[PDB]
Amino acid sequence: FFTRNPSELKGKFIHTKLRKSSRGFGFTVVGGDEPDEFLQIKSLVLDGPAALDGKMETGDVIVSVNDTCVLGHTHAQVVKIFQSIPIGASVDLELCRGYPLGSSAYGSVKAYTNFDAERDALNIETAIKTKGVDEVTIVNILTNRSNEQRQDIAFAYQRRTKKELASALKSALSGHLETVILGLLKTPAQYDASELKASMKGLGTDEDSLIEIICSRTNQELQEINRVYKEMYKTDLEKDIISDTSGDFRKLMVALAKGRRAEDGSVIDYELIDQDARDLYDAGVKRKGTDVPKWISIMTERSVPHLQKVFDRYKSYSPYDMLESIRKEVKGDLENAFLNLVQCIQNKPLYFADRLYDSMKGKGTRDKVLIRIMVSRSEVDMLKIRSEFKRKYGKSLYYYIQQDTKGDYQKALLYLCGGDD
Ligand SMILES: [Ca+2]
Ligand SMILES: [Ca+2]
Ligand SMILES: [Ca+2]
Ligand SMILES: [Ca+2]
Ligand SMILES: [Ca+2]
Repeated sequence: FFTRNPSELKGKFIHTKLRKSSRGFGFTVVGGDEPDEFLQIKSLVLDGPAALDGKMETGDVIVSVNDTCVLGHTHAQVVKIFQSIPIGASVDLELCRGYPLGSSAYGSVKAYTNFDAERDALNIETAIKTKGVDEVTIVNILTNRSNEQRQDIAFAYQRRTKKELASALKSALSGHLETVILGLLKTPAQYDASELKASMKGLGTDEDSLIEIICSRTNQELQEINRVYKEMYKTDLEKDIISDTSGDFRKLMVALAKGRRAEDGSVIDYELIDQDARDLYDAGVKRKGTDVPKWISIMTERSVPHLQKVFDRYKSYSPYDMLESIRKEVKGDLENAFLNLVQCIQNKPLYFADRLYDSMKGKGTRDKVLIRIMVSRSEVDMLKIRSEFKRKYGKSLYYYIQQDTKGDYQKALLYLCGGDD
């Protein structure tokens, strides 16, 4: 939720006066790198003038600076206002508290307020070394902390025990719960990198997990995955994909994994929307056979908002929509990969909603899929996923998880879900 009107903000307003000392005002701001996004306080230098006043907290939307509304201004515009303020001069700040964090706007796992890593690290050490292992404590803490906070915990635990938190939990847990907790301990790039490497272990590759991660990850995410993957496994992600795929499926996976999709522009390119739609039709349903490289080219290179509009314009040319046309034109891992891709382009939270429903709908559970989605989307769009799930399937994601899983495993997943609908 965004609004550049102070008359449409719901939270509480806070007036504050700060003098810029030698180390700046003493706080870090975040947000504003988008068209419509707030500007919230990230961190406060506890020895700076910002933390001295005590009336500014993390998560406060900056409504105005020096009698000028900065709601809707970019990140570089309000940063130049505070830097032009010389040393010793005053700045006036109207803030607004009651909004989340922008980044984790639609996540289910939010940052824990009174965070104390040293207390968490001890409580987890006490849980580990309790006779019979206190799994409930380990689950209650780690699933109610942000991934950033779990990194501080693993650091504190290592300083205290001289042992890695991941190693200690590996030797204390087992089964599905172990997989959940160890996944939650990795950074998003680390977790995705490890999931990708696991999907390519052995001769037979898990094409379903490779497709899920490569198709759903963004340019920024894929950039970091590629960096961390070579860090961990001493090889480029691209080469491992080349080695474990072939044909057009390899072409599609290598192109997506580059994370070089065009970024969403400021102008809608209607002539190109229509030409790309026409090109997708001529290359498949219109003709005998399929021009797969043309599909791969358009669907990996255009920005997501662009491709959403070409798929609707594609309906003007083809009697089948893009999903139907994929099934009609192509088969196998290529078909699966295309289907997953344009699902992620049209509606990604719905795409995960269906993946979660598919993992639970039948006999047993596809735990590897369920766990990976609950872990990797808990701080991204879990709230949107839960909305699409409830709207389509009539009951909540929480309800299905509760039926399909049991034990501390279930409790961990339910925490990552974040509540009923
Ligand atoms: Ca136990
Ligand atoms: Ca073990
Ligand atoms: Ca393999
Ligand atoms: Ca055909
Ligand atoms: Ca089931």
